[PDB]
Amino acid sequence: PRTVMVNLNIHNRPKRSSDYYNRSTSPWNLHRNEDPERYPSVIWEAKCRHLGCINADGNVDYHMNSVPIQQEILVLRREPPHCPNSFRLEKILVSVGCTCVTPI
Amino acid sequence: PRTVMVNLNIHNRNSSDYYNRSTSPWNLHRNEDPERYPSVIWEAKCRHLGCINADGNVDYHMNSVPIQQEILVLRREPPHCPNSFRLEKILVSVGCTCVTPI
Ligand SMILES: CC(C)[C@H](NC(=O)COCCNC(=O)OC(C)(C)C)C(=O)N[C@@H](CC(=O)O)Cc1ccc(NC(=O)[C@H](Cc2ccccc2Cl)NC(=O)C(F)(F)c2ccccc2)cc1
Repeated sequence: PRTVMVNLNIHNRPKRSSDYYNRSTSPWNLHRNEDPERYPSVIWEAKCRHLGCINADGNVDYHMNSVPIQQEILVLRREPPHCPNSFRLEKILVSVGCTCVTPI
Repeated sequence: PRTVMVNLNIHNRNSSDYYNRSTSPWNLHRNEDPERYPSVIWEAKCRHLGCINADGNVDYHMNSVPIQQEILVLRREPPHCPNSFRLEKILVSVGCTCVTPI
C-alpha cells in the first residue's frame, strides 16, 4: 500500500575505546542475534552482567541496579518469504548498553 | 549497487525514566534535518562530567560517558526522487553510563 526502493550500499562513520562496556559501573556483554530473513541480519544486543552495580572496591553493590538502555529500531523483514529482496518494516527493541540506577 | 523494495506499512513491534535515576543521567537534544528520514532525531547528552553519589552529589573520580550506536538513515537518491533512497550510517548517543577512568 506504500512502497519504496533502497540502495543498501553504504558510506560514512573511525572507531576506538568503546570498552565502556568493561569499565562501566553497570557493565555488559554483547549477544549475537543472527537472522537471515532480516536486514540487517546480524544484530548485537547488550546484556547487563550484574543485577547490581560495581563498587569503587570492585564488588557488586546490590542497592543499585544495572539496567539496559534501549532504542526502538526499524529493521527489514522479507515479505514474502523466499523473496530475496522484497521487505516490510519491523519495529523492534534494542539494548545498546547498561546504565546504573537507584531503585525508588 | 544492491537494491531492494520496502513496504512502509509497519506491523508489528515490539515511560521508563532511566534518564533521571541513572548515576550518569542525561538529557535529550533535538537534531533536525529535513533532507533526512527520519528528520527529527533525539541525541542523549550526559548531564555531568562525573557521576552521581549515593548522597546525590557529583563524584568526579568517575565519568558519565555516552553509549552510542551505529544507525542507518535514509537520504533521497537521486535527490527529488520521492521513492528511491540511499543509506547513510550515523552515530547516536542513546544514554550515558558511568565509568572508571584510567
Ligand atoms: C526509528 C523509528 C522506529 C522511530 N520511529 C518510530 O518509532 C516510528 O517510526 C516512524 C517514522 N520513521 C520511519 O518511517 O523510518 C524510516 C524513515 C527509516 C522509514 C524514530 O524515528 N526514532 C528516531 C527519533 C528518536 O526517536 O529519537 C531516532 C532513530 C532514527 C533512525 C533509526 N534508524 C533505524 O532504526 C534503522 C531503520 C532504517 C533507516 C534508514 C534506512 C534503512 C533502515 Cl533499515 N535501522 C537501523 O539503524 C538498523 F537496522 F541498522 C539497526 C539495527 C540494529 C541496531 C541498530 C540499528 C532509529 C532511530
